[PDB]
Parts: sequence; structure tokens; C-alpha cells
Amino acid sequence: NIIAGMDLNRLDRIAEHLDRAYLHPGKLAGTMTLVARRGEVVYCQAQGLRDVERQLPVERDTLFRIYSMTKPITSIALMQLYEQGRFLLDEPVHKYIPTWKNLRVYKTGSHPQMLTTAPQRPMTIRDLLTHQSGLTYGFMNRTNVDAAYRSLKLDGGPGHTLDRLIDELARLPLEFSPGTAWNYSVATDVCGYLVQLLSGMSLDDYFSKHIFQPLGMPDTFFTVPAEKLSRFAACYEYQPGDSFSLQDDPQGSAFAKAHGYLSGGGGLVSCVDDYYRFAQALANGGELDGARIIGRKTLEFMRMNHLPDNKGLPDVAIGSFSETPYDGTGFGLGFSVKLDVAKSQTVGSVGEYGWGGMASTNFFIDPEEDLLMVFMTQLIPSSTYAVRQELRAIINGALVD
Amino acid sequence: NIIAGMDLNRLDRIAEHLDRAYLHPGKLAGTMTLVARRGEVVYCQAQGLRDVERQLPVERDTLFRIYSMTKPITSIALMQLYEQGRFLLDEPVHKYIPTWKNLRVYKTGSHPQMLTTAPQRPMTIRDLLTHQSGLTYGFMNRTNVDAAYRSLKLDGGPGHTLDRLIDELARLPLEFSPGTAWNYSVATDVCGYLVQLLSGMSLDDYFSKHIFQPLGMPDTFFTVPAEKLSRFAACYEYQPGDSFSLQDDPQGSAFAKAHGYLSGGGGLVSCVDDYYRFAQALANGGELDGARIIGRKTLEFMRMNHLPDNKGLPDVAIGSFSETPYDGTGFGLGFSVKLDVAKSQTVGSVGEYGWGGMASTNFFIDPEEDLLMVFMTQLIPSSTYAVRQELRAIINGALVD
Amino acid sequence: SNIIAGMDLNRLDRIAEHLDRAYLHPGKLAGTMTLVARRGEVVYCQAQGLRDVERQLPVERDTLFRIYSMTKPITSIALMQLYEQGRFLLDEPVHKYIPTWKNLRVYKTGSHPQMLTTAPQRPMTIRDLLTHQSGLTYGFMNRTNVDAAYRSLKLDGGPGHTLDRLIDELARLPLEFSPGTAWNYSVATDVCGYLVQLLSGMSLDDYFSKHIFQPLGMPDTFFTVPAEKLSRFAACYEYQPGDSFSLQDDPQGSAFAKAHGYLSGGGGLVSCVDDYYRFAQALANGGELDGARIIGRKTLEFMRMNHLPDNKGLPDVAIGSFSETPYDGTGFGLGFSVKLDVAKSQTVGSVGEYGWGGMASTNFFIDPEEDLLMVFMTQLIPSSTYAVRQELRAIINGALVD
Amino acid sequence: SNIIAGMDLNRLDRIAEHLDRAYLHPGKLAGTMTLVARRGEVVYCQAQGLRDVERQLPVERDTLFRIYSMTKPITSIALMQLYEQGRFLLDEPVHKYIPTWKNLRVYKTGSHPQMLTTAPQRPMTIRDLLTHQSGLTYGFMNRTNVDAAYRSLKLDGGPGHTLDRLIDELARLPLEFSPGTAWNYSVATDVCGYLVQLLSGMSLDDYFSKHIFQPLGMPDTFFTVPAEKLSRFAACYEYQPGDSFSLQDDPQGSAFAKAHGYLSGGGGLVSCVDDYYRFAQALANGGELDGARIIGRKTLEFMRMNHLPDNKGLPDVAIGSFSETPYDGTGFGLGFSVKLDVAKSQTVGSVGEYGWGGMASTNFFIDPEEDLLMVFMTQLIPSSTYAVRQELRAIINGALVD
Amino acid sequence: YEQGRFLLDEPVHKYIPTWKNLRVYKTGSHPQMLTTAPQRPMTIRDLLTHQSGLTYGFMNRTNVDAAYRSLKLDGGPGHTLDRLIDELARLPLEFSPGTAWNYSVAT
Ligand SMILES: *[PH](O)(CCCCCC)OC
Ligand SMILES: *[PH](O)(CCCCCC)OC
Ligand SMILES: *[PH](O)(CCCCCC)OC
Ligand SMILES: *[PH](O)(CCCCCC)OC
Repeated sequence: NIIAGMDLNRLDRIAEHLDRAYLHPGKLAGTMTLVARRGEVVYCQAQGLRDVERQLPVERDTLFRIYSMTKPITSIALMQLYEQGRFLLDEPVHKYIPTWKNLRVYKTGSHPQMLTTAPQRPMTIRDLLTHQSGLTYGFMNRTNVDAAYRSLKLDGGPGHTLDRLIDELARLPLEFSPGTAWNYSVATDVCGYLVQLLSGMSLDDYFSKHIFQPLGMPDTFFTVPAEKLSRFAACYEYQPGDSFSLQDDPQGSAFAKAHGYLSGGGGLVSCVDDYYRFAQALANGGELDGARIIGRKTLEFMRMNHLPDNKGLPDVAIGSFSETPYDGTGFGLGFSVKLDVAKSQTVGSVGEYGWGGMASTNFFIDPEEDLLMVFMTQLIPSSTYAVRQELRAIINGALVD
Repeated sequence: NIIAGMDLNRLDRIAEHLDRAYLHPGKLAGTMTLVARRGEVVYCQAQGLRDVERQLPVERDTLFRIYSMTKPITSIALMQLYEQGRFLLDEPVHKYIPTWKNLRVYKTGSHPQMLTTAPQRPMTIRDLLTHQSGLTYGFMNRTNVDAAYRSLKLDGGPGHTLDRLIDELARLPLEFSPGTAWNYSVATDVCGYLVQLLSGMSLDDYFSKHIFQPLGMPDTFFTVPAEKLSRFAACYEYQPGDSFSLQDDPQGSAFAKAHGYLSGGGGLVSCVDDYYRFAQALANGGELDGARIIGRKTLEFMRMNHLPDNKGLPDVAIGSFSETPYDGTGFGLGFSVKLDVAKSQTVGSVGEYGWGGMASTNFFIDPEEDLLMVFMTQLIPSSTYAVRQELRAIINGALVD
Repeated sequence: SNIIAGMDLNRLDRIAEHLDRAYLHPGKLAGTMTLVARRGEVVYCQAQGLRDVERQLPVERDTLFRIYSMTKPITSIALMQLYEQGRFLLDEPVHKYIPTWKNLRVYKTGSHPQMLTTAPQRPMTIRDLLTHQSGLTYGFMNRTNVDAAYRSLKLDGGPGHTLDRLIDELARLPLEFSPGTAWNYSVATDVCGYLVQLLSGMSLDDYFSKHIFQPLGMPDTFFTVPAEKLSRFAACYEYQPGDSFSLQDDPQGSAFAKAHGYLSGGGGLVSCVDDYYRFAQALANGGELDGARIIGRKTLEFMRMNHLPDNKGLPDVAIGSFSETPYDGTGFGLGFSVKLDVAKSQTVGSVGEYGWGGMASTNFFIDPEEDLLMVFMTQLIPSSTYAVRQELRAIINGALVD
Repeated sequence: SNIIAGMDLNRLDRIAEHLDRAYLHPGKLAGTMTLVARRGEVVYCQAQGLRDVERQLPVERDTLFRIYSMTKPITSIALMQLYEQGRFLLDEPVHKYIPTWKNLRVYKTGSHPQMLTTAPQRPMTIRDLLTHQSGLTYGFMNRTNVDAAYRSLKLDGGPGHTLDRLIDELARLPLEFSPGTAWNYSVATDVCGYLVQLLSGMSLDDYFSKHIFQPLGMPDTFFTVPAEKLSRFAACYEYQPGDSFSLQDDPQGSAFAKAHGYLSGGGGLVSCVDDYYRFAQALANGGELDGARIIGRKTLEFMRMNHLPDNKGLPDVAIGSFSETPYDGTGFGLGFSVKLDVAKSQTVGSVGEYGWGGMASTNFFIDPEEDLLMVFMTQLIPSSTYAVRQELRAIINGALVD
Repeated sequence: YEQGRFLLDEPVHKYIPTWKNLRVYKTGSHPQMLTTAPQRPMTIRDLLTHQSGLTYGFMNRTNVDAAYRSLKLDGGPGHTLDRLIDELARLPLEFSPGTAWNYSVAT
């Protein structure tokens, strides 16, 4: 039983695996898994519960916090403006954010008496899109700089806005001279701020007009509307013993409020069908059902390794993206990119691109096989289980042409 | 006379060569040689005797000790379970064999007072499939560690079982920190033990159900059944003067008994037609006559060079696989892989994969030319003559398109 | 929507929107002429703003522009036509054809005219001339005592300057470095023009006319603007602080209107978008347009290769301003730049993209992977001022919808 | 417009114009025979000037030429025919077939016959012979005490010389270096010829005739010119100062007209453009011409690969004159040079272009990317004198018009 | 040296002008030896330390010492210092002065 060169009986191992290894033993609440090849959806399965407390099951239309899977959407948004001539990647950020002209590199000291050295060159927009800015994230919990992000709540918090992020970051140091290393950052939240600066629109309006309406994604937003809140999943966090506990109730969630923070880095709620339509648009070279969000050639450029000398993340990453899963994987303008299949120790193709969210949401596009996967669950953090590698083994196992 | 772009008159040089250089001068007892291209068998020749003492000739259906040619079959078996999500290659072995958690690297001393250092990282399943474990073989005869394997008879002997191997190896050191070198090992025997752990079946039953029955291989087994023992060849060993002497009588062979040792590394008896069906299945991307043993993509992954930085065996091998014949040849998940044709000093194609047995059995698959060869003889050891390189010269010489 | 040769014409309209919003309305450029072609079809052609601000005259399709250093690919084609006839080899020493140059030496120290020199490791070759690895320089570089000597002798141009004077003066000057060991943009292409003359027996304007302009149907390309075409000749502007510009060359009163006796293979030509399009399209086709062949397919493929050592980019070998970030991942062949690494260049495009530019902000490229090309004309010195040629690449590559 | 197989025949006429203007009229060469083929079709064939100046005899299509070192590809094919029959392996030691060579040692110091030696890291292999990494040399190298010993023993050729004498004398001489660690052009191909004899049971002239010349229809290729064909045999000339030449070998009373006992796999053959064309075309086709097969398609593909370590060019490994600029970006396989990097070579052509030359300025190449080939015949020693083979490449590649 | 008559870093060709254009051996047999330019001229310090690039006939290693032997520059019938200096002016050096050491007629 074969569609688009995929054995559907082999794809049934996905549901068998998620039941046996995660759902029955109580490691995940529930899952939504979609696989497509050559434009055809060949697998779509909801399993377990979206809300354990209320015994509500996962459905095709269940809404999920996709978190950092927001970043590819923000990256597409900014590259739409690149295609209109609005900026160049090698332009300094301080051309658009002049208060950032004299950013300096951390040397020593605690906030707010941090001493700094001059950088070799100013931060560029390419540095923002590739996380080579020298910016960081509060949750990194490694350096005095991310300690300053936490005391100023730059990851989010009451009264946080993009305007406050840009203003606070102007008076903070960088982990390193821009371009000389890689560190996962609020840089994509800054990219969102640049979409606003250049388009004249707030980020929710830019996304709606130039991405969600054209692709037919009616269930993707920064704020879950009151009338759709019944469909919104609960979020769970890891507990010792391979268990989980309630982390966010859908009723009385900050995702249900219009607080003033539009996070290009982690803000969006979506569903498997909406993210599938985004992913399929990219797999097609930027077009779905006569709507174009990006040029074929612009997207090809975003999918290239933009790290120096075709290095992988572990050759440049100062932190946790140094670890064995990211071996043979580079980074472009908002996507990871597989460079070396054997080195990654995971079956796949050179050029496989995608990203993930910290609640264990994942997607990839294999341009060699014209194959893609969207996986939705709500378990923080994504570092907990290697479910996204097991799914790659089963899905690549189902190719039979 | 040309079939599948091969001149059959040029292929007749095989039989002329094996007669002139080996059979008439009494260097080999007998040979069975098969060549196929694009799904079509273009050469099949039995020559000389399977049993010199009893004057019995080699026939198409003659049974041969294929030894280390068992390893690709064991590798396919374990990768079938990879495709079901049952493990990941970068997982530690001690996750499945917990007694192995505190394995350490040899420093100095004789068994049983060997001193050890901490390894930089624990052994992984990828390390087992690629012989980068730090495990070894008794017959290596190079180090105090392989001396301990010999005094404990871990290569085989009276009362030996997979359960005993895993138990003894838990109290022995490694030649080196896992991943940091290559050394041919009992690792594939351990892979067989993991097929058992994960499937719930003994290895002979897993092979029968998931490989031999589907491919139509009724003459491949760990134990030769009583009613087929008439077809079983004698095994010969090298003697000075380019001669040979009886090493194993087929009547009263340990291969005719069900002793308790199922060797994923060296145990199987087979015939040219059965191994042809396995080889042709691989050449086709894992399918023969509607039966699938492995996914096309999973097999493509096993055929890649899994050595660090695309190095050849001589750049990482601590032992005999360091020598000139293995120049320009890497190693994947149970197969050698040609990297550089000129450097190997042997005609062929980049990507040529296969392996050999210590009784001078050999097979290869050239994925560039869709060409393959199965060669059967019984002369220990395989290091004696370069017959497998002469056959490559003749076979590649017969391509006429 | 409206698609020609796999290009969305609505997406290509962003070119005109961009040049208006970013350059013309704010008064950074006087006027622009932009042409884009793919698979032999012109898919974009737009004049905007003024060719002469003082006289309120608009840019038209037929407006004539100082293309300057975009002369160099034409001179390079001319010399490679003679390579195809067996007249020289690239690894031959220049002094075989210019014997007075046999004892050229490398700058060590001193001011003109008491410059001390060292022996070069090897003599200058013709390949060194075509790739700017000669060790020659330009007066306008303003970096070294050697380019100071070029300026005091007016070797970039000036009253009574001829190719014969350049070759004679260069014989008594030192090189910035031992030939082949570095890259420095130079009068080398002016010397290439002198070699076209030596080998063909013709003056450069006659060689270009007979062997390139007549065959390709380029009637509006010349070293001297004829009296009867001077109405069509654009003014040249130079940058002023505040992202402004001032008159640099009045068309009526221009040295480009006189036959002053310097035929510059490096910077001399005046042309128009249609003439340079026909040259560019000929190259994109492998050296042929409408049955006329200016170069062999294979000879051109050879000119488009990276001729720098060890497949290095300009910043790994360039001693000067071509060291800077825009030329990262870009090499150099026989008269063209060549893109090596798209990500490294930080600009969308294809490996193999070739072309060059003029110091008045004229630019052209040919993408052989996409069979795409662009000719961009404006008159604003210097071209280092604005990154307009990168913005145009972003918009044009953005319009591909295959 | 004459176009055959994507080649402009008007552009190919530049060959004859060039050889007249640059070589024949000025008296640098006596005469030339030039053939060019593409996709199986001969597109150029021109005799020019004289085969014998003293007797005023012109060059004809059927003129016989000393092809010298262009013998080596034929000897290489002969030995690889036996590789295909399983008779040897490339990584086997030579001393397995020539046991007297087991204790060969590397030159340290001293003059013949009191040369001191060191142990080699490994014994010489057959791959070392086919790639000139043996450590053997040639008398005419005139660089080392070892080639001085070759000259005093006349191992390049001389009265009473035979292959049997070469193998016997070489057993008592040292190597320039430990086998595999460098490249030096050598008598190694003469030794390959000796191995064709050892393995086949036939003398080399009989092996060539039966297994190469008869099958391909090459009736005018031999070690000895038969009496009835001596009228067709060209004179050989050597360079004289002033770009002139002098008689080096009279065809009447030539050693090439005698059956002396020396069958040179390295330099012995006389042939003609048509015979060498048939050999070249057989190789361009993958080892087959008009139903006759001399070598397997795959075996030939293996001979055309770079067999130097780490994909190095000749200048990265060559101890001698093949270190110089013309061999930049060129490697070496089993009897052929192989182009690696077109730009680096400074000569138009394709990656994979293979061929070789003779010391009397005979040359051939096969471009497998363009399915193009050339055979060029003249008699002017030495081939290092003029760059005619690079000029011909420029004109021939210039004639591609698809 | 102590009387101020020369300095060690002075070129030899200051005192032996025929030696100004000495060149380094590349290839060939005497008397048709091809040569390359040296990086710097031979100095008196090079003579006193055997870093000249000169050699001795008896070395029996190179084509250059073969030329010394056929010209009997180590000694023999009619040999004088005047003949050594005259013959050495027309011979190549084993290497560019200063870049190696080779025991020689330098003394
Ligand atoms: P992403 O899911 C991080 C985005 C949101 C973090 C703010 C608390 O990382 C993979
Ligand atoms: P294989 O044939 C080794 C098989 C196990 C032998 C144990 C004595 O090695 C190439
Ligand atoms: P080109 O436009 C240099 C032309 C010569 C100018 C001499 C005054 O440089 C990019
Ligand atoms: P070949 O033509 C060398 C032939 C041997 C010459 C014997 C003196 O070298 C390119």
C-alpha cells in the first residue's frame, strides 16, 4: 500500500512507536504527526490527550505553542523585504537601530557594572538571521550577560514590548565580537522589530497579510481568539522518572491575552495543518495553490550554510548546540541545514532543513527526497527525548522506490 | 555475445585464470564464482573439488563457511530494528547492556590484573556497527587484551554462548576510548546479541523470519541440517609451497552441531545462490521479487563512510587493516566502501561496497555500474592470495558499453 | 500572474519603486536606465529621472553613458580573439611583445624619481595583464609612492596622453610586487588594448568597430561621441556629503566629445543600455548573437573561470580596496569577476555569476546557471558610494518563480 | 558556413595559416601533419612543407614519423590488456616478475661504479613503473650521477642494446629515490615492454601487431621501417640557434631502417597520422573502433585517472624539468598526462584532457568532455623548443561553435 | 679583517669582479649547465664558513663536482690559484649562497 513512493504500513510504525515509548508509559500527554511527500499527505495521526486534567483528546485541529518554530516565519517575513530592496545582509544593524552603534563585547563584571572591549566589526543583519550577533537568551543560564537578560526579563514578562528589548539591548554587552561565534539568541525577536521598522506594520498584521492569508493559515496567531480557546492544548514540563506536570493551563494562559509582546523568536500558536501549508510552500520553492510568500532563489539562499568555511554548529557554538545531535549540521537564514549524514549519526539527506520549538515541536524538509514532517507535542524542554530522531528513522525507513 | 553490457567471452577469463593460477597448481581445492549486472546473472561457474579426500566436485548448490560475510546480514538485521524506532546509533550501548556502563580503556598489566583509564565517552551502537567500539578479537595476537580474549575463548569454543560473551566483556578493558580508532572485533557478535534483546527472538529465528524466508534463501543457517551435510564443502588451510591441508572435515564438523553459539560475526554457512539473492536485494535498494528486507534510504546510510572526516581504514586502523590493500577504502555500518579508485591501485568505482570471510569468500556490489560478484572457496586465511583483486580486474575488463 | 521566461514582471516592477524611493526622490542619483533579460528575452527595460538635471532632460532607452571600466570586458574579448588565431599564449612574458619592459623591477623604497627596486622572481606574463596580477597600478588608488608617480606623470589620462606614452613611461617605473604574487586593479587593460594594436595592425577604435561593434549591431558605442549624437549624452555627477551630488562633466563641453588621441581599453567607452545588452547577450549565448560570433564558446568558458591561485577570492590576494567585504567569495578571470561562494558574498546569486562595473556606478552581470543578465546605467562617481548593484540583485533574483 | 560536429571549419583553417606564418615560412620547422576529429568525424587533415629538405620531398597524409615517447601509451595499453586477463596486480612488487631486482637500493653518494646506497622504505611496484614513480631515470636527463651511469652504459640505446641488457644492467644500479616518494620520467616504460614479453610469451613487435595494430587497422606502425616504405619516412631535424634547424637523422641510412635487437616500449615506434588517429579514436570511444576492442571501457577510465598521491600535479612531485610552468594543473595516470585545473595550466581545454608527446615535437590529446582529439606530427628535437602544441589547443578550442 | 681591509658581509665580487654573475645549478652536464639567479651574492663570511655554494671535486655527488674533476680544480698539472678563480667564474654553485653548508675549495 504505496503513495508517493512511501509504504503506509511502514509509516504506521510512527503511532506504534509513540504509544509504546511515550504515551502508554506517561512521558508525553499527546502527539499530532503529519508526513507529506511530493505534495501528498501520506500520514496524519492525533494520539493521546491535549489536556490531561480535562481528559480532552488531541484532534487534527488542536492548537499548539510552536515556540521557536516561529523563527522560520519571521525569517521569511524579513527576506520578503530583502526582495523589495529594503536592506542588505552585510549592512550594519546600527544603520536601522542607531543607538546600537557602540555595542561592546563582555570582558568582566556583574550587571550593571560590566566592563567591555571594542568588537573587530559592527553587528550585521546577516549576524541577526544566523545567531552570530553575540546576543544571547535569558534561559541560557551560562554567563553574567544572560544573568542581566534575566533580571531585565528580556525573554518576556509583564509590560515587555519589542520597543523595550531594543532599548535595553543598546546598554548591554555581547558574548563575543559579531561573526566570530554562534549563540542562540533574541536576534530573531530583533528581526521581528526590523519587519515592523521597514514595513510600517505591527508583526501580527505583517504575518497575517503577507504569509497567513495567502497560504490559507487561519489558525496561526500570537493571541488565541476566545472562540478557538477550546482547541488549545495544555503545556507540560519534564519531571524526574520520565514523567510530566502541568506547566500552562489553556484557560488563563498568557497566549489567550493581547499583552504587548510580539515575539518573532517564540510567540506563535499554530496547528499541524497550518504549519504543513507553510512547510509545503517552502518545499515547492515558495508557492502553494497560486500564492507566493518568497522567491524560489531567495529561499535557496536561506537554506545554504551561512556559517564560515562550511563549519557545523559544534565548530562555532559556545553553548548547548555544541553537543553530538548537531554534528554535521550548519545554519542558514533561520533554518538548520544538514552538511554530513554519516557525521550526524541520523539517516536523512544532505540539505535537510528545519527547526524546533522548546516544547518538543519539530519540522524538517528533505529537498533531495521532496519529503517533509510536522510533529506537535507540548513537553518542555525539547532536549529531554530524541523522539525527532526516532521519527526520522521510521519515516526514512518507509521510502520504497 | 553481450548481456547487460558485459562480454561473456571476456568473463570466460575468470575460469581460465582460476584454473591456471590456483586449481591446476593445487593452491585452492575448488571455487564457485557468480557475476550479475542490472538484475541478470551473466556468469556462474563451479570448478575443482569441494572435498579432495572424497573426490566430490563443487556444484552450484555446494555449501560454504562464509564466516565474516555473516556481518552484513547481522548489520541489516539490526538496522531493520532502527527503522522501527527501537534504538538510535548515538545511544550508549550500556542503555541496552547496563553491566557495560563502567567499561574502561587498557593502560597496563596482564589478565587478570589489568589497570585501566576512564574513556572520554561511553561506547555507542554506531561504534559497534563500525568496529570503533575498542573491542577486539582473540585471533588479532597483538595486545594483552586479545591475550585475555584467547584465555577466555571469546572467539568461540566449548560451552560458548552470546550470554557468556556479554558477561565476560563487562569485566575486560577496551584497546582505546570508543570512537578514537578502528579495530576489527566481536562487536558484530554483540550486534547479534542486541537483535535478540530487542526482537525477543534468538538470532537464527530472527534471520529466518525477517531475511532468509522473504528472500528465498533455504540453504543459509548456523547449523547444517543432517540431510544437506552431503553438499557441505571441506575447509582447507595454507601450507608452504603454495599448497593446502584439511582444516575441517564436513562429516564431524562443529557446523553440523547445535552448540549454543550464534555468531553474528562468523557463524553462517550458505551457498552462491542464497548469497546472490541477499547481494541482489541490496543492489536493488533492499527489495527482491516483491520482498523487502531494508528501506532504500536506510541501506544508502549503511553504505556511507562512517569513519571520521571521510578517512580510509589505514588512517584509523591500529592493526592489519592498515596495509596497502585497504588504501582508499572506508567503512560504513557493516560494509567496506571504496573512496578513491587510483589510491586503492585496483580498478572499480567510488562507492563499491562489500566484505569477505577468512576462508577467502568475497562479495562486492558496484552501485555506479549496477554490477556484483559472489566468490566462494575454502582456504584459510584470506590474506594468503589476492584472488579477489584479480577477479575485479577481469570482471571490470568485461564492461563493453 | 504576468510571467515571461520564469520571471514575475510584477516582482520586477519593484526595481523602479526601489530606485525612486531610495535614490531619485531623495536626490542621491540624477537618473537610471535598467535592463533585465532571461533566456534571450528582455523582461525589464525602464528609464527613470534625468540624464541632465541643469537642462531638465529625461533618461531615455537611447541615452548615452560613460561606462568606464565596463570597457575592460570588451578589451579582454578583443585580445582573446587574437589568442584563438594563435597570435600569443597567456604564459608568454609581456617583454616578448614589449621588449623595453624586460628589466622591470619591484618597488622597495624612495619617492619618484629616486625609487630603489628589487629583482622580481619572474617576468610579467599576458595572463598577469588580463587578471591584474601584473604589479601595475592606477594613479587614483592613492595608497603608494608608485601610484603617486602615475599621478605626477598623468598615466590615468590628461593632455597629450596616448597608449604609446603609457608603455614608454611604464618601462621606467617599478611594480607594487613581483608579478603573480598579488592582485591590484591597474592600467593593465589599457596595456591589453596596446597589445590588440601591436598584434592586429589596427588602432583600438577600428579593431573594436570591425571585430565587435559592427558584428553585434552596436552603432552607439565609441571612444568619441559624434556631434550628431551629443544631444543624447548624459551628464556625469559626483557624490557630495548629505547623500547629494554635483555636476562633474557637462555633456556639451566634455573631453568624450573630442578625438584627443588616448584610446583607453581600461575606461574610454561611451555606450547605451541596448548596445551593452547585445554584448552581454552575445556572452550569455556562448559568443554568438543573431548569427554573428565575437568569441568561441570554449574560449569564453576559459575567461569566466577563476584565474587567481588556489581558487582564492579577491580579498585573499588584493593589496587594496577590493579586499573589502563586498568582494568576499568573488574571484577573477580574464576581464570578469566570478562568484565562487554565494553565502560568503552575503548577496543572493549563483556560483559562476560574472561581470564588472564602471566607477560612475554602471554595472552588469550574467548568471550562467539561471541564463539571466542585467545592465544598469547611472552617472554617479564613485561606484563605492552606494550598494545599488546588490539591491538590484536581491529584487531580480526575487522575481524568479520557476 | 561549414560546420561539422559543432566545429567551424573556417576557424580550423587558422591552423595552417599559423603553422605557415610562425614556423614553416621562417624556417623553424621542416614540415607538419595535423589531424583533428570530433564525435568520430575527422574535421581537419593538412600536410604542410617538407618531410625531407635535402631531397625537396613534401609531407603527405601517408608520411612516416618517429613518434618516440608517444610509444608509451601503446605499451601501457599492451600491459593493461594483460591486467584484464588477471596476469598481475598494480600493487605487486616488480621483483615478483624480475627477481634480480629484489635488492635495488636508493642512491646516497659516489660516482659509478662506487655508488653508496640506502634501503628503500618499500619495494618498487608495477604501478610505480606505469606512473614513473619507480625511481628509475633516463640517460638524457643530465642532472645526477645516476643518469651519468645510464649514459656510460648507453641504457637509452646504442650498439648491441636489448631489453635483456637493460633489465640486467638496472639490477646493479641505484634509484634516484625510494619508490612512490617522487616522479621522474624514466626507462620504466621500456621495462613495461619487457613485462609484456615476460607475461605474453611474445616479443613486443609481435604482441603490438597481433593485439593492437592488426585489430585497429594500423598497417604503417613498426619498430623497423620496411625497405618498401622507406621512401615515405621523414627526416628528423634538431634545433639550431636563430630559430633554425639542422639534419639529425637521414631516413636513408637510419637505425630505424635496421632490425637492431632493441624494442623500445619507451621511444621505438615509427607511425603516421592515420594510424595514430585510429589508436586515439579507439581510446576516445572507450577502447573499440569499427567492432575491434583493444581495451575495456572501465580499464581505460582507470588509466586516465590521476595516479599521483593526493591528486597532486606533476610539479608537486617531479624532481626534474616536468616541474616547470607548462605542467601546472596536469597530473599523470597509467601512461597518460591528465589535466586537473584548466585556469592553473594557463591553456584552454577541459578537466580530464589526456595524451602525451614525443621528443621530436609530436603531440596528441583526447578531450573526453568535448569528445574532441588532435594528432600533430613534425620532426624537431627537442619538443621543449616551441609551444606549438599550446597554440594548436587555442585555435582548435576556438573552433567549437555549439 | 683587524686592519680594516674588508668586512664579512661584503660581496666576494667586490674583490673578484668576474664572480659578479655567479648562478645556481639547475640541470645539464658540463659544459652546458643551465642555472637560476641566486637570492643574494656570495659574501666573505660564506667563504670562511663553507656556505658559498662552492664544492670539491672529490665530493662525487653532483654534476657540479663532476665539472670540478674534469677541470682538476682540487689540484693537478699546471694548477694555480689564478686558474681556480678563473675556472670558478664560469661554473655554477650547488645552492644560493647562505642557504646550506657544503665543504669546498672556499678556503
Ligand atoms: P525556542 O523554542 C525559544 C523560544 C522562546 C523562549 C522564551 C522563554 O528554542 C528552541
Ligand atoms: P572473519 O571471516 C572472522 C570470523 C570469525 C572468526 C573467529 C575465529 O574475518 C574477516
Ligand atoms: P573603472 O571605472 C577605472 C576607469 C579609469 C579611470 C581613470 C580616470 O574602475 C572601476
Ligand atoms: P620521449 O620522446 C623519450 C624517448 C627516448 C629517447 C632516447 C634518447 O620523451 C618525451
